[PDB]
Amino acid sequence: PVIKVRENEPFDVALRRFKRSCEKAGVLAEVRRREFYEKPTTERKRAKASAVKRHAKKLARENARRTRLY
Amino acid sequence: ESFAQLFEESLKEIETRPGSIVRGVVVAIDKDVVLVDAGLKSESAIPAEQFKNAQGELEIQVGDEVDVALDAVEDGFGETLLSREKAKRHEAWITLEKAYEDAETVTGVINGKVKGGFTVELNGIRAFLPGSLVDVRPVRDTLHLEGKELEFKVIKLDQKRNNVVVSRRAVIESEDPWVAIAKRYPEGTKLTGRVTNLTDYGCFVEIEEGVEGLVHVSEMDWTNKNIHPSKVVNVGDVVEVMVLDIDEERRRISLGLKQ
Amino acid sequence: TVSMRDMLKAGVHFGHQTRYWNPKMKPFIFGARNKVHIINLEKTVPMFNEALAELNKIASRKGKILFVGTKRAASEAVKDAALSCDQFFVNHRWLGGMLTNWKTVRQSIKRLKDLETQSQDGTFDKLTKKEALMRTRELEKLENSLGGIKDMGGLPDALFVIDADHEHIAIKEANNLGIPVFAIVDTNSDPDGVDFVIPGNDDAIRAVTLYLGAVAATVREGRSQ
Amino acid sequence: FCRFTAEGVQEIDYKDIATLKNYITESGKIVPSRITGTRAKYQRQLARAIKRARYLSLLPYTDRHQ
Amino acid sequence: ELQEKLIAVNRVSKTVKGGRIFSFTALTVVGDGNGRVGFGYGKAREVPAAIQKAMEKARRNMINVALNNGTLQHPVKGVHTGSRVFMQPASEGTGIIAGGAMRAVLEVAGVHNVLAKAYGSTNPINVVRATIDGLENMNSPEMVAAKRGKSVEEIL
Amino acid sequence: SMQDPIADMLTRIRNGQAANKAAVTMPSSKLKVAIANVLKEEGFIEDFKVEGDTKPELELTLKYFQGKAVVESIQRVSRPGLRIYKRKDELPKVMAGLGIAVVSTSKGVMTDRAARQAGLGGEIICYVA
Amino acid sequence: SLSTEATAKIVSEFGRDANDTGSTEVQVALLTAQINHLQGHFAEHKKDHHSRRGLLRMVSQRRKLLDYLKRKDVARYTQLIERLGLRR
RNA sequence: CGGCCCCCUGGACGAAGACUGACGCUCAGGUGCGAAAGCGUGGGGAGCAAACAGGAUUAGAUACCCUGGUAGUCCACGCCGUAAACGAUGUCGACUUGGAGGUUGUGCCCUUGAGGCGUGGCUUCCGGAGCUAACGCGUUAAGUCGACCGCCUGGGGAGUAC
Repeated sequence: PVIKVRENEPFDVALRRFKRSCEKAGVLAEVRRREFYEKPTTERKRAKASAVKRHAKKLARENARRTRLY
Repeated sequence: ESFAQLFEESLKEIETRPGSIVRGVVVAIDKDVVLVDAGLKSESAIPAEQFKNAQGELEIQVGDEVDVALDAVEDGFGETLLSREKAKRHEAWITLEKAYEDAETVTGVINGKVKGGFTVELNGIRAFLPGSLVDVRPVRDTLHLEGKELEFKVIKLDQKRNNVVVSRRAVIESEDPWVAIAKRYPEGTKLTGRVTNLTDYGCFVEIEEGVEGLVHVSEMDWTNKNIHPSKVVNVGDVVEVMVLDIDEERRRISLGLKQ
Repeated sequence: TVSMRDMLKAGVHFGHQTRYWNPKMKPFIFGARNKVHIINLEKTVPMFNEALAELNKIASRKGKILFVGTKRAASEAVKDAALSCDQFFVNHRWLGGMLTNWKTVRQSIKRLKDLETQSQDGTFDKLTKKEALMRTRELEKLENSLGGIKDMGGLPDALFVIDADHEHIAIKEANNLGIPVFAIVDTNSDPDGVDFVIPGNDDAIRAVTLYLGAVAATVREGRSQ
Repeated sequence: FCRFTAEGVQEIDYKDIATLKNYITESGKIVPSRITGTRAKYQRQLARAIKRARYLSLLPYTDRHQ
Repeated sequence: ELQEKLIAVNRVSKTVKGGRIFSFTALTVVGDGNGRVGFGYGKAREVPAAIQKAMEKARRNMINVALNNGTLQHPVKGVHTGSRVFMQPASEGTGIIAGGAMRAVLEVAGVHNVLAKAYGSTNPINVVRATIDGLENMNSPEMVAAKRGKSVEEIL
Repeated sequence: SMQDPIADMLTRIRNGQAANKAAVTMPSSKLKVAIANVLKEEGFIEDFKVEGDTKPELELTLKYFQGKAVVESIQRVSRPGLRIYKRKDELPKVMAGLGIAVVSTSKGVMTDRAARQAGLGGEIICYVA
Repeated sequence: SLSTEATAKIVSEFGRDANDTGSTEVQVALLTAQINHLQGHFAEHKKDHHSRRGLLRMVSQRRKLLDYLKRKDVARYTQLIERLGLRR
C-alpha cells in the first residue's frame, strides 16, 4: 500500500486514500488470520461452513422473497 | 395438424428477441403501471416513466404500439425488459445514419461538460460527449445564449461504452475494458450511467462498456447512514456519476454521487 | 366451440419458463421457444371442449358451479364471469377449509348476511361512530371474502379453477369431498388432483378472460336446457 | 467475461508482461477470478505465468520488497 | 346396520408450564359386515368425547373390500410403519384367527374366516392401518380378469 | 457385472409399470423372448417386439387398466445364486391362482397351470400377479 | 509410459496382421515390456508406491491374459512364454 | 497431495476408427498401501511445543491465561498398523420423473459477440415417485432388482481377561 501525496492534495484526503488502499490489500485481515495457528481441519470447516451459509443466503432467501410479507 | 407445427415456425418467423418489432398493444393503463402484450407468455409490468415524453405527461392511450425488449425470461412471473431501451437502438440507427452522408443533422444543444465534453441531448434523452466534440474550434458555448440551438456534428464516440461528443454551432463547418483504463480516470471525470441493481449497500451504476461501479451508500446524498439507496435515487436511471477512484487490477471502480 | 385461432390470439399457447415446469405436464407441452414452454393446442382444445360439455351437463341438472381465481389480475374478470351466468365465485383469497369446513363457514356467511340486512333493509342508523365504523369494516371484510358464495346454500356440484398450483388448497378440498374440478393448468402446475385438466396460460389476462367466457356461455346454455 | 476465451489463446505467456500486469494487484498479488471474470482453466495458467515472471524478476513478488 | 368397535383408548400427555395436561386417544373401527370398513382415530380431554370423535371419523372415509363369501380372495400382505401383517383366506368354520386390533377390523369388515399373523410392531393404530391396506389392495377374480383382458374361466 | 438377465428384464418391467412408461426396451435373449410371449398370452402386457440382427432389442409394450398398472407384482424365484426346481405336484399357485408362475419345463417355458396340465414340473422362473 | 514407436514394434512382431494390436499375445507382450521398463525405475525409486500400484495392476492383467490363453490354446501360450521368457 | 523449474513415473477422460472375442464380477485365507502420535539408528533444529519451570487466576488450579521451554514436529532408512481412517452408507452391473450450478473434454452452427443447439466424464445443492422409526435419501438412492463378500443378535462386565 505505497502512496505518495499529490501536489496541492489535502492531508485528510490522502489519509482516506491510504485507508482505502489498505482495505483493498486486506492487510489487517491477513494479520488477524496469522495471529494464531488454525488447524487444517478448522480452516477446512470454516471454509465449507461459510460456503454453506452463503448458499443458504442466496437460494432459500430468494425463495422466501417470492412471497409477500404482508 | 402440421398446421400447428407450420404455425409455430410461422410465429417464430414473425417475432424476434430484442425490442425491435413494435407489437405490444397497450391494453390497460393505470398510474403508475402500463402494460402491453407483444405476443409473449405474459404481459409486461411497464413503468409509466419509460412512457412520458420530455415534459412529464403520458403520450400513448389504449391500442398504441411500442416494442420493449427481451432475452431475459421469467423472474418468477412476468415478461420483459423495458421498451425505453428499444428507443436507444433507434437513436443508434440515427447516429449510424451519419456514416452514409458523413453528417447526421438534428439539433444539439450543449451547455456544459460534466467530464470534459459538453452534454448533448437528442429528443427525450441527453448524452455526454468528450470535451472537444461540443465546439468545432475553440469557440466555447459559455458565451453563447444558454442552452442554444444548433444540431450536433459528431466529434468523438467511444463505440463500445456509449459516450458521444457532438459539434454545436458553426453550420458552415463540414481484457477489453481493463488494459487501457485511463480514459475516464484522472481524478473526477463525470459520467452519465444507468443504475442496475441496488444491493442495500450500493446502487451499481455501470455503463462504460463492460465495467462495474458502486456509489455504495456513504455519498449518494448529503446524509450518511439512514439513507437506504432505493428511497433516494431510482431503479434503472441515468445519473450524475464520476469515478473518484479506479483500481484497474481488482476491477473496482468506486464512483460517487455526492458531487 | 372455442376455436384454435382465437386461443392463439389470446396467448393460450404460451406457458412458463422451462426451469419452472412440472414434468407431469410433459404430455401437454409441444416445444420450447426462446427458453419458454409452449403448450400443445392440438391436445388442449379437445380437452377444453370436453370440459365445457361436462360443465354444460352439470348445469342442466341444476348444478352449482364455483369459480375460483385469486391471482388479483383476473379477480375482476372471474367475478364478472360468475355473475353473467348467476353462479358463485371466490375472487379473493380462498379461506382454508371453505368447503371441507363448510358448517363453520356457513355461520360466517349467515353473519355477513345479517350485517348486510342491518346496513340496508333496517334503515335505523343512529349508531355509535366507532362501533358503526367497526361494523362497516367487518361487512367489507365479509363481502370481500364470501361475497360470491353467500347464496350458495350448501356445497357446489363442480369447481372451476383458473390456476391449479395457486389454488391447490381449493383443489385438495374438492378432492377430499369428491367435487368435480375443472382447472386451467399451466406448465408449472400439477394436474394430478384435477379431474378435467385444461392445459393453458393461467397468467395472461386475455387468455383467462377467454377461458372464463366460454365456460360462462356453456353454463348459461345448460341452464336454458 | 473472459479475455482469453475471446482472444482464443492456446497458452498464456509469462514473457507477455503487459498482459500479466492487468491481472496483478498494485501490491503485486494475483487478482481473483471473481473480479477479473477469467475462466477457471485460463486463470490457473495465468497464475503460473505470473509466478514464472516473478522468478525471472519480470514481475515483482510485492510492492514493498527491494 | 353398521357395527363399530373401539379397539383401544390411550392416555397421552402434553407438558406445560404448570405441569402435565392429559388427554385421551380413541381408536375405533366401523363396518357394515360386508366389504365396507373404516377406522377412526379421535382425541379429546375426556374419553367418551374422544371415542365419539373417533367414531365420527370412521364413519366418513370408509373403504370397500372384495370378499369371496365369508373369507378373503387370496393371501395378502399389508404393511404400515412398524406393523407388517399377513392374512390368509381360510375354510368356513375356522373363524378369525388373528390378534388384537387386527381381529377387530376383520370382524367389522365381515370376514368370518381368516388366518392372520401380525409380524413386526403390534401398535394398534399402525396394525389396523396395515390390515386396512392389505384388505384394500386385495383384488377379486373378476377385477383381475378385467385388468388382464380375459374371462373368469380363463383365470379359474 | 450383469449376472441375471431375466431378473433384470423383470426389474425393468416393474419400473416401467411404476413410472407409467408405455413401452420398455432391453437387449433380447431367447429365454427372455419366451417369457415375454408367455406374459402376453396371460395378458399382463399388450405386445412384444424384437428388432435387430446383430444385437436385437426386445421391446415390450406395457398395459394399464383404469390408470394403474396391470403387473401388480413380478418377482424372480429361481436366481443364479440359488436355483428353484419344482416337481409337478410341488408347483405353486400365485395369488391363489389369480396370478401366474412362469416355469421352464422340458416342453418349453410355460405358466404353472399349463405345466400342471401337461404333467411336468421344472425351474420356476418368476411369479407375476 | 511405453514410447509409441516401441509399442508399434511390439505389435508388429507378435501380432499376426500387424494392424491387429488387440491380440492377446500382443497385449501380453506390451504389458511385459512395460513391466521390464518399470523395473529399472522402481530399483531407483523404492518409495514410489502410487506408481508401483499401476505396475502391479499391469502384472495382474498380464497374468489374467496368460491364464485366458492357457485354457483357450495351449501351444500358443507356450510359444508366447518361450518368446517373452515368462517362468509361468 | 498446494511456490517455481527439470528428470523418472502411475492413473483418468474425450475423439473417432481398427483389433481381441466373455478374456468378466466378487473374494474367506494371503499380499500390499495405510493420518497423527509413537519407536529404532544416523543427521538436522528457525518457528511451534507434550513434559518441565516460574508468574497469575482460584477455596484449591498438578488446568484454562502469561513468560520461558525439552522430546517431537523436519530429512534419510527401518518398524508401528491404528483414528469420528466418516458419506458413521462394501464392491460390480442394470433400470426408474425434474431443476439450478461447478469443472473438464468434444461434434455441429453465420463464433455475424462474451454466444446457439447438442453429446460424453467427474462433481455441489434442491426436490418428485418410491423408500424410511422418523430425521431424511432421492439417477452420485437410503428407490426398483441381481452377483459376491464383510458384519450384527439386550445393556453393562468388555473390545477386557486367558
